[PDB]
Amino acid sequence: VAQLTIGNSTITTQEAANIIVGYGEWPSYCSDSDATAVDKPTRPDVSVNRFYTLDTKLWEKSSKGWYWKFPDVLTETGVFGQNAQFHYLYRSGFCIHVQCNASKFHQGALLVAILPEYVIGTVAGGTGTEDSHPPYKQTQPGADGFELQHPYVLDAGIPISQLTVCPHQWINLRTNNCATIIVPYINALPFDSALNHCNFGLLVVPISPLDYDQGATPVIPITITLAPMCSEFAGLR
Amino acid sequence: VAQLTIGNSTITTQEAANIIVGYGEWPSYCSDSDATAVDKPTRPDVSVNRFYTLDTKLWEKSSKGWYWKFPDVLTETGVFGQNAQFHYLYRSGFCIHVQCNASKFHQGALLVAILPEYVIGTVAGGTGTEDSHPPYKQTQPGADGFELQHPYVLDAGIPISQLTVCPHQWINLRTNNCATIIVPYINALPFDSALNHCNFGLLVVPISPLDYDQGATPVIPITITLAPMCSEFAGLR
Amino acid sequence: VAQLTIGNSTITTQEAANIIVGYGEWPSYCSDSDATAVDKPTRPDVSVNRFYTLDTKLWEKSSKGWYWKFPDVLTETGVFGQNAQFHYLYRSGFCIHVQCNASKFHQGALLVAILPEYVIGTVAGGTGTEDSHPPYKQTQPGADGFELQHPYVLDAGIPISQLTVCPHQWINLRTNNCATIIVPYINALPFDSALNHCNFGLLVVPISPLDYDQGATPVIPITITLAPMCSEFAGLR
Amino acid sequence: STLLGQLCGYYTQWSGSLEVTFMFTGSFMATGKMLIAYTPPGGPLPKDRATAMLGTHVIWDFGLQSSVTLVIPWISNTHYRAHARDGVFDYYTTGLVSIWYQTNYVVPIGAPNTAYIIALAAAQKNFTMKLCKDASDILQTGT
Amino acid sequence: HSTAETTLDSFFSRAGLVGEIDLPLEGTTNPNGYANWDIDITGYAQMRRKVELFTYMRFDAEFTFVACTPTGGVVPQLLQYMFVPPGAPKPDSRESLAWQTATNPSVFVKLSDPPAQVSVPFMSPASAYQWFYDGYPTKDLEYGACPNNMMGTFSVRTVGTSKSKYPLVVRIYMRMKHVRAWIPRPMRNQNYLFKANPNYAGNSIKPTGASRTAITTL
Repeated sequence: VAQLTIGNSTITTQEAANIIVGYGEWPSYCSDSDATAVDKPTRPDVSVNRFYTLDTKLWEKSSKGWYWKFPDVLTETGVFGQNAQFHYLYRSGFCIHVQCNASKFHQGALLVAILPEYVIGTVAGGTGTEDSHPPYKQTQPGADGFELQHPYVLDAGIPISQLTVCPHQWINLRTNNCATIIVPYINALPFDSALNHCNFGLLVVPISPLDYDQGATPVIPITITLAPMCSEFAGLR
Repeated sequence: VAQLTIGNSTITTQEAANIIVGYGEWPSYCSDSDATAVDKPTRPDVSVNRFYTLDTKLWEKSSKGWYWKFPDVLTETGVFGQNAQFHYLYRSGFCIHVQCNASKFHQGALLVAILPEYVIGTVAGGTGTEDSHPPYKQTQPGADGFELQHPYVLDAGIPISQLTVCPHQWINLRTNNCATIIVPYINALPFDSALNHCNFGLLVVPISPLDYDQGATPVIPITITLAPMCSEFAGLR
Repeated sequence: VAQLTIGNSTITTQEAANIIVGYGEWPSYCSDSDATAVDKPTRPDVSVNRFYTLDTKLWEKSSKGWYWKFPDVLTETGVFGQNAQFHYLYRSGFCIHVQCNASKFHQGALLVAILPEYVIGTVAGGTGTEDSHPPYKQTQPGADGFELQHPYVLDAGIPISQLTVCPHQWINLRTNNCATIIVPYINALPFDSALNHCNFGLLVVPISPLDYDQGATPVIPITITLAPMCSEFAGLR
Repeated sequence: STLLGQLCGYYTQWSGSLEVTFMFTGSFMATGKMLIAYTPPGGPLPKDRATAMLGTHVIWDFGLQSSVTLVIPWISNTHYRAHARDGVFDYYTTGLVSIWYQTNYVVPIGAPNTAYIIALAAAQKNFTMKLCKDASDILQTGT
Repeated sequence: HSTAETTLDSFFSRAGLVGEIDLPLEGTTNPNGYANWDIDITGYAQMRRKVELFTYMRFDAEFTFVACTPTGGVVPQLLQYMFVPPGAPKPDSRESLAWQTATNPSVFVKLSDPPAQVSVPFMSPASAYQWFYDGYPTKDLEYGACPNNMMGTFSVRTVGTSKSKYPLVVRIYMRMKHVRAWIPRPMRNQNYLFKANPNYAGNSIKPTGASRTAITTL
């Protein structure tokens, strides 16, 4: 046991298990050239660099899986929510940390992954005749995430059977629980909007269904804690 | 002409006239002992250190004078207003700068001064039989100040004939206009409330009545610009 | 105060304000190759190099602006008028100096500029159906200049909103008055006619309308003084 | 009206820092303060003068300096669009310069109780232009 | 000419009468042979105006108790003066277990014995007392009132289970020592209305000092 403390926050997470650094790159600030050359972007090191602990989601024998959209997820709660709202341009890396409190008498496996530009696609009506672009609920599901309706096709006709081709980490209950992923800023632009375009999505699906002999707490809590690595903003409003 | 630029603000004030440093002390942070010994108070150097320019007051042939109360005046407008509101303890020095735009065809004299613990006292009824402690309008007149009703006794039975015994500076139109005063934190406590107790008051009274031969703009604008020198706060809410 | 004296003339102009050297080049004579190779062109340094002071024009609350055409303007009055008339080929740089005598109780702004090959265009009839090339009054307005009829389009369908893209200098009354411009010989020929082709034009338009509280001399005199820098002529008649 | 503008029309997309200048042409005896403020893309024009000041602004005093210059950080007309049919790369990045009366206009008896301010723009050194577009409504006509 | 008479300690020294308790044998006021006096240095009239020359002060005080009969007579009656450290509760009866509690310094002396004197240290939990407080100590009007400035409470009483045999008058003198002042402020120039705030007659404003006929005639 060893509790990391970076900010007015103090998560009592494991000493130092294995963390998957995304696409093999630590999120950093910027050389000296961007979508702003006579506009030196202030780099929030203040309260924009602490631990955020999203409202734990409950895993049932039936959860289809969940997903969050960055940077949206936090533009809500937080002083990082203060920045993302009062600023025009934005660039920031991350570091998610998904924990699972369960007993040795439970069992399951969660695939946790980061998928850049995660574009959803609802039923398209019901059978497939309605160009209805998903609600403002599926495009930016705040800090409480959103559930997958068709886990198999990740809600975008792509097979989850191949999701591991993204920065991912497994969470097999009989072997661990906490899993970590350091995401670097991935975009086709140095500085992009932090309110309309969501640089990516964090998925967390039960590949091996949760289960327990009858009599154990049936819902295992999944606690997602994240830390904004190298925030950057330009021009306030 | 030479415009000082400390912050996203840029006042085009005189090159460097005469400034009266209050009680002969530059506002500073703190040694290493306060009303918080295992609580290292964060020192806002960010947007809490820029230029604030209060809504210019208009000087008439009849203005009785005005006054503002610090730190209140700014807890309103500003990110310094953000701090003073979301923080418990506070300690901060200052630097006021009162400017006067008028022509060589006008005339007058303003006594500008800083008076620690400026306790008001209304009429006390009308003639003097009512323990009515002044309204919440005279104790904390926001960022728009408040007018003196009895300039001669500064609204507190003290003679203005002696106000110069405080950090003051004169503004005689025929000789200047801008006047500056650097106020250091003056209190009987290291860290005091920044919302209930007003460390002091800034007075600005027309000692020599404004005047102009008929036909000149009758109202001369008094522009008060101030800068928070060495802000300090402890414990957010 | 310091009066420059180059010739039997003596203008009591300011000590040395700011002068805009045209296209960044001091008017000079010539290397050793021209429209005359076995004809060494005599360079009038005699009375062709003195100060000429054109009849001051009066600026009213309504003046649309004026313009002169070089070298024409002087081929009139002057011994430089003697040369330009009795000679075939010509090449000469210049140096205009526009002064404005007004009081601190007036106000206005004049844009003074040099525009090479300034081709006028009258109304073209009235509405626009008559190939009437402007009179011999608008093509060569002697030493008394000529007024703009359509200041906005500089009398040639070009927007004055962009005239500053030429060697120019502003004359804002509240800030100065005298303005200077050194024009170099600009032509597509080494030696050109000094009687038919006008190398350029000097415009001087009131961008900020002249004004004065009622009772001040309503007309402010604009005094244009110029000096022929490096005159050159070939073959007399 | 600016040459800058007119040239841009001959180009499809661009980016860089700008530079507006303001020249007070009033009397000499005139004094006062004007507050010029720029609001980057998004944040609508500040409600009142106060709030406007809480963001990048410059208090300009003509009593002193008779001409102030404001720098626009960066504007990028690259955010593609498709209006009615003229799918031209629409700015989107419309900053917003507002000028406010910080103090009333002050003048002595004898001076013009109203003056004018000229504005001079131009792009900064770091300006670019990409793609050519000969859009020109002013065309050559056979006599 | 020695500028020593102009120091701060030489300005604020001198034992002044700040309190006068009264224990009439029978009557209205203090019908229980005892009374509670709250240390108030304004017990001395012209003192307010003086101390109020500054915004922050620090000092100690030596209190002296000159008690006798209304006539000025000396009598064989034993008294007990008790001190209630700001924070502890005061007596309410002629034998509230308050006079019993040790943490409340008492000092017994007979009228035979010369005046009793004791020193109260600079109480306040602040760096200094402060005559002015421009705010509210974080229904009712709590403005201008500064909390921690309470020096304590003296509780005079005739020792013993029964009432006193003669009428008594205890005069309380207090001289402040070791003074430090800060932030000098203008000198009061309008009569005082309440011991509380600095309110003044809002119409009965008189000129700082006497006036004359014409500015040219002396």
